[PDB]
Amino acid sequence: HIIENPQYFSDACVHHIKRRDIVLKWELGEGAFGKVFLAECHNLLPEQDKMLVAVKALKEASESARQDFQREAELLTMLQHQHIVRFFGVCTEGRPLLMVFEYMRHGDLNRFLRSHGPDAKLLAGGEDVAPGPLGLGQLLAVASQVAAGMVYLAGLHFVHRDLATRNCLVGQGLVVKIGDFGMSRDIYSTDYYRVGTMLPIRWMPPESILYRKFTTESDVWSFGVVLWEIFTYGKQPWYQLSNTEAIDCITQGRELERPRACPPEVYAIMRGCWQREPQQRHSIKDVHARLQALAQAPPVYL
Ligand SMILES: Cc1cc(C(=O)NC(C)(C)C)cc(C#Cc2ccc3c4c(oc3c2)C(C)(C)c2cc(NS(C)(=O)=O)ccc2C4=O)n1
Repeated sequence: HIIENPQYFSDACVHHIKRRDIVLKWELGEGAFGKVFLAECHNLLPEQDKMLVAVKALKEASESARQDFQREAELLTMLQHQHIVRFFGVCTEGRPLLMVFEYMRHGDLNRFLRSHGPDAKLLAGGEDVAPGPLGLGQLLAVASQVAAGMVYLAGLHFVHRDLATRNCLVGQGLVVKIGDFGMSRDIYSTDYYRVGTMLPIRWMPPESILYRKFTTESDVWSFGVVLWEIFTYGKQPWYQLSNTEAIDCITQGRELERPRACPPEVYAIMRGCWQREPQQRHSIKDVHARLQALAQAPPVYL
């Protein structure tokens, strides 16, 4: 293989994990192009010679696929922060290619929210969470932490483009962190519009649908929808409507209704996120600060 293009040396110090140090216990989740496993990982952290981790096994077929894998591994090494799920490294030794993340006890935020909702067919609960509905303060803490993660991404001129509760993870003590899923889980497929391309239509603003534009202000719109998700306990936006009908709502300026468990003060934040003009939307810092204020002193609501 010979060099015939500009070569950029500069790179992220991506941590490589030996495959022998990863011990797969069992499958946690599955998608069309990947699996998530629970695993024990040796020699990863000090004085914690053994620890539980979430291991993504990704089916990267082409050379282009493995380039995307390396590109992503590079970005996640750079983007490490407090409300972003912790990425420990990769295993490109053999096949499949693995990405190692921290174990988040309660899984993704959508499934978590659904399991604590009023319409939950079974009660989910543990040592850290009470079965059934969460507190208003707990709901605000969740949103506030997600917002905090978005502040950091916006600071680095970085757009998620698929900000939704399904891509947020929930750990012990109800610590919420932003992650992502490229594996196309069969559980969250109706959340994406398919033609020929996969678009999270119901979470996307007018400018993305109409003009194909995505900025940090588009993530603010998407966060407003996450806020709606949280206060409906993981219900799908426009759940009655089809993908095209939902596109009609967003492009005609028809907004999501105030949830049953949502105070007007919290709905005002959502409405602020859903301004048609991106420049007219509140900054993610301003949204975060307002959520954090409300989390310290939750409003009274019936
Ligand atoms: C490419 C990529 C980018 C990023 C990322 O930061 N992007 C930015 C920086 C935000 C843009 C993040 C990621 C990831 C990840 C990740 C990390 C941990 C987990 C876990 C799970 O899924 C996970 C995914 C599932 C949901 C599968 C799980 C289910 C359980 N189910 S249960 C209660 O036991 O029934 C238990 C635990 C977990 C779990 O820990 N990937």
